[PDB]
Amino acid sequence: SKSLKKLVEESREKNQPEVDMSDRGISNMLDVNGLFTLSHITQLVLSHNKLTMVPPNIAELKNLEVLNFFNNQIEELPTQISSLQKLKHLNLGMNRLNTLPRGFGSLPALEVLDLTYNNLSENSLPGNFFYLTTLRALYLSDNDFEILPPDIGKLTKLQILSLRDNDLISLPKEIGELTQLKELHIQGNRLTVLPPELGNLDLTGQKQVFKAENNPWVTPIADQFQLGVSHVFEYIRSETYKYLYGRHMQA
Amino acid sequence: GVPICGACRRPIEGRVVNAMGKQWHVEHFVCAKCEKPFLGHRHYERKGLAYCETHYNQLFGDVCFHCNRVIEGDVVSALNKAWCVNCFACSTCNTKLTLKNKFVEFDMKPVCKKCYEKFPLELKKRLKKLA
Ligand SMILES: [Zn+2]
Ligand SMILES: [Zn+2]
Ligand SMILES: [Zn+2]
Ligand SMILES: [Zn+2]
Repeated sequence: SKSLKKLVEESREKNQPEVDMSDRGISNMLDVNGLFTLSHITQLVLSHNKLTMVPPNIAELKNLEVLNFFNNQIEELPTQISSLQKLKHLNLGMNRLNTLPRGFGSLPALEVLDLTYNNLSENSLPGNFFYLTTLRALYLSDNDFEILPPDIGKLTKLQILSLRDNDLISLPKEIGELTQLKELHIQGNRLTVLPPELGNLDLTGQKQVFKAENNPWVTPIADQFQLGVSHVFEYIRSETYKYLYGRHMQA
Repeated sequence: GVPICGACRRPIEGRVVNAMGKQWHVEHFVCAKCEKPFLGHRHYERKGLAYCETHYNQLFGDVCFHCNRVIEGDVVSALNKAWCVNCFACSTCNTKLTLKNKFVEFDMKPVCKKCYEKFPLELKKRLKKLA
């Protein structure tokens, strides 16, 4: 119930690390009064507002480890967003991002990035995006990705990768290189063929996940899906399969 | 007097291996999954029990999906992932949750019921035919 002045001023004297301003109809963070003096907060929630942009002032909030802009209307981020040296959790889902800013992968600490439900594609990603090697959870579901960059293989600490409901015509073979991968959601795309190198992953355990429904798979994979998870990885490690892949890529 | 072992519940006549308030026999101060004892090796307590090194991890070694340090104390298990009781929360408004709250699996993240209500109808319609 408190107004935007009491939540700014009480988090400075009572010394609260965690500000919540979720669902407060803010259109603009410079209107939140003295918000950017709060240079010792570690968590800033602004989901469910009406933000159209994040201002360069985000950079003074030096010690943010959690920054949640979920379900706003942001068309653009400031390059300063990558200077948050303590930042680990960044949530940008349900926004209107079709681009990311210069040097976004410069985040030295980031561990969970969530870009779900935007207008992102491969061209939206800046060049240094995969210097984000601290990342272990990357959610890109509901976007317009037609190809995933080969450099996905450099996110070696990745345990979770969601590409649900994108436009992917193919998986990059480098996904085999993500040893620590636990969850892989690729439901909803235009995949017809898994890359054989993906068999290097064992996602058949119970604390692991591999969803892939609603994809125009080729009939021999479709039928290993009916049989269960492990029967697809077996069949893609297959050598009968390998002769399929190469004669498919050229067809 | 003579102290009384904590396992066989007989009194001890030889070496009295004091540990965890109770007194023990040399061969009965053991690990709680594999049977064998320590014999002077070091113990790892947990709520009255004790384990060796290479088993103490396999149980009490779940790691908090939020803060990534290994969970000491109560272990919230949900959605094929694990949380510290104070780390578990809504993934979209970061207010704290318990397994007794109503929440929704969204790409295996927890979403509080109030937050799910604000999702685009396009999206909610499609997720009810997924998993
Ligand atoms: Zn005994
Ligand atoms: Zn043991
Ligand atoms: Zn934790
Ligand atoms: Zn919520």
